[PDB]
Amino acid sequence: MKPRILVIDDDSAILELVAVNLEMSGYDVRKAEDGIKGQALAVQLVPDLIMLDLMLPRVDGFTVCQRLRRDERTAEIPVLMLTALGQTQDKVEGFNAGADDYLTKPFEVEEMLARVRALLQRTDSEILSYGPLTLIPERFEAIWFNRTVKLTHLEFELLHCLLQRHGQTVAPSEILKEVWGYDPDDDIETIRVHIRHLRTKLEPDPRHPRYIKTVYGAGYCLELPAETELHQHADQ
DNA sequence: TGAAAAGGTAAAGGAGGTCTTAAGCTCGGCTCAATTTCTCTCTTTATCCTGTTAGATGGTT
Repeated sequence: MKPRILVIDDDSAILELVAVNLEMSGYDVRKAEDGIKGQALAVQLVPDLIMLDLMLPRVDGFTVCQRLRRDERTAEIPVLMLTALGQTQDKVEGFNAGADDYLTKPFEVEEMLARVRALLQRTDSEILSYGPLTLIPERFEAIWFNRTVKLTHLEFELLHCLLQRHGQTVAPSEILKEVWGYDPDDDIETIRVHIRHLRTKLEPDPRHPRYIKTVYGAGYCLELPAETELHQHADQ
């Protein structure tokens, strides 16, 4: 297969330069503009390499790297740190983050490609983020576009179950079995209650839900806009 | 057009986890006698070396 590289950087210009140069080198590149989305993508995709900028918003690059090292699924993924390199203290804190390498900005493209090759020569399953939602399992929270929403455990698990089947209709019996482990024949009415809470937290108008749709006779569907349309929905 | 038939919403109540205090304990620190190691001297043995002037001169079992 083509090696998967995850680039995590809030500088869209650096992110684009890197992505273009890696694609020219034949890799499958994935991009993330912030540390939370980057972490979710790393967990979901298990990329073959992570390039990790230092100064990401809401979550510093060090905390992201440490969390990747704490997850058994990502602990072995090589981390090439992108750093603005200027103070020995960021040096000292990176010395504990478990980074595999550092690359100082500005970098030569050839050096970047050399490091990518060396890390790859050395190395040799749940959707947690789609469009406007990051799910934050560790905190039972959802990032919905740019707002934090606190969820209860059952509401979170229900929303995750729907996210796993984004764009498909999920039957109430499947929700009972997967989230509650209950028999298909138990009362599904309880689910109907908790679904509205998600709408209460997530829809702009709970009476005219746009994203948590009801498929009459079939169940519930989470339909999310593609990332290309997000700019039209945030104002809502 | 009337009528199932499903899907919502707003409660009441419970279930469950998370907080608050009076009772009691026991745990470490602090002091402070009370001592076992340590490290020098200071000896004191433990071990080896050399010499001995009457005369003597072939085995037991």
